[PDB]
Amino acid sequence: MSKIAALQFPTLALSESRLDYYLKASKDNGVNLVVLGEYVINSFFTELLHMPKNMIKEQSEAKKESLIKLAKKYELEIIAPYVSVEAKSYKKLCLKVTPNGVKSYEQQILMPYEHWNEEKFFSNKTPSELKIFTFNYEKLKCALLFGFETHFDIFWQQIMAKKIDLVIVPSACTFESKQRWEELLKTRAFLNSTSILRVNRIGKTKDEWNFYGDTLFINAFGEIESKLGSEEEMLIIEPKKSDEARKLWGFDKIIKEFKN
Amino acid sequence: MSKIAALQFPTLALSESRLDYYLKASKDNGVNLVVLGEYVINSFFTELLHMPKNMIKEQSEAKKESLIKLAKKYELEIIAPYVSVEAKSYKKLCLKVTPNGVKSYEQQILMPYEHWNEEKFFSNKTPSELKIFTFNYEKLKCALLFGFETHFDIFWQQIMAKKIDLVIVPSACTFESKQRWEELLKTRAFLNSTSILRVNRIGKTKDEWNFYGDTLFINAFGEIESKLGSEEEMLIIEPKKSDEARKLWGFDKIIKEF
Repeated sequence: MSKIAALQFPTLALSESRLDYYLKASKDNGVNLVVLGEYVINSFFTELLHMPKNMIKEQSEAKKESLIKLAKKYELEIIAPYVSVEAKSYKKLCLKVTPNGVKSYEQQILMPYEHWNEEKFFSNKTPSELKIFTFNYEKLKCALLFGFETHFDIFWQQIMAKKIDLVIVPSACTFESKQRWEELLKTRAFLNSTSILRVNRIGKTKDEWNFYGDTLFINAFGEIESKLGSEEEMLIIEPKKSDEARKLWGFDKIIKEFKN
Repeated sequence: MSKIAALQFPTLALSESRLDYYLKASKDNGVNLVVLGEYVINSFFTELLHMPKNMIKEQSEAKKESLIKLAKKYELEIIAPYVSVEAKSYKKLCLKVTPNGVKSYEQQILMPYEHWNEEKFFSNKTPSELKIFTFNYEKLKCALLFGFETHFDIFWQQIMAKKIDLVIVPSACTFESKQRWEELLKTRAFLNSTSILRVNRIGKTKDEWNFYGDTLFINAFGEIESKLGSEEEMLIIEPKKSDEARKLWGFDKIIKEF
């Protein structure tokens, strides 16, 4: 049975001891894939602004080293948003650390808002065409989407066309958006008949921005199966194939016949 | 200012002064566009299956005449889902009755589910490509969508591209979907930076299907501004232009680059 673990974390300690325990707990429970929230390996975006470039590089390189070692140690995959420091430029990626190597997903759409300007801070390549990041985990068809990227219908049309079973959404969400995020993710899952795993971070920032966590699992019917609180927690999910729920409303069968 | 009225009604009877009275109250308040829900002019869909064509034709033609006369009397526009009885078939349209004539919108995507098989009952034209029905109401850019059609991303992409200010959704929604409909419409208004007016019907059917009404107005930020109850009511809204909300989140500017 294919199980996935989501870790609700604040910014990770430099000592791997606490992360080591959760990976062992996942493996003991039969989990072979672990997901981390945004800005869990690194400090939060606004805290990165008041940090020296070398300190961010040291933070990323040290914890990437722990993830690569721990993936080999427990023979599992780890999904983790990572801030890549090349020279003086920064890239926002999502790492897929595995025992045999590291694959990365470069975020295609970043937040441009002045108070949270990821577009100006990061130097991510903007592709000519948007393409969803997809991978197969055992018998499941999965896709990787960042929290901000879930706001665009163009990504979801690809998820429906590729008949994705589970969409993994690492994010960093603030408590004053709790209801809107629930309504958005439940609607995306119901409309496109796919399960959504949304892993959030916890913690308060220098501007007293509250990260409530609320890591949740939504099934292909648009219903919430699992939920987490505001504390440090681990969520294990048994995701199912979306074939059965797809049949119920048949949105794909209707949409496939048109030529738009 | 540009105001719109939504009337929450059950299936209206043959001799009814309710449309006459509500239109006068709307016009007095400065409303020049009134919206009706699905199956308000007609009997509910499951009731229509056990009705003779002449009986349904009698129902539709009488209300079409009343709307044409009432539109000229009060010099305003009426939006109403209408069951058109043709020579060999029935068609599900949305009428936009005006003082100067009658325009109609033929539903492009119909429900095919066994218990509510509108696709089987109606003979609506199936277009090769979906196109949103758009009209200009005073200074607002408006779109007309049926309740079921709001489930499809293709429509909203067109609504976003045309920088629509208000999307009008006449619908027939039942109480076991109240939460899902709110989550869906609030998400659509937020994501596409458009105000949404969803007008529902009220009443219980022969199968004990409860129509809760709950006609609501959602702004371009994805917030519920106005709402109605389960009884017959009128909702007057003053829609604002979505330029401010579009600039705030900039979903259009980001997608337009691709």
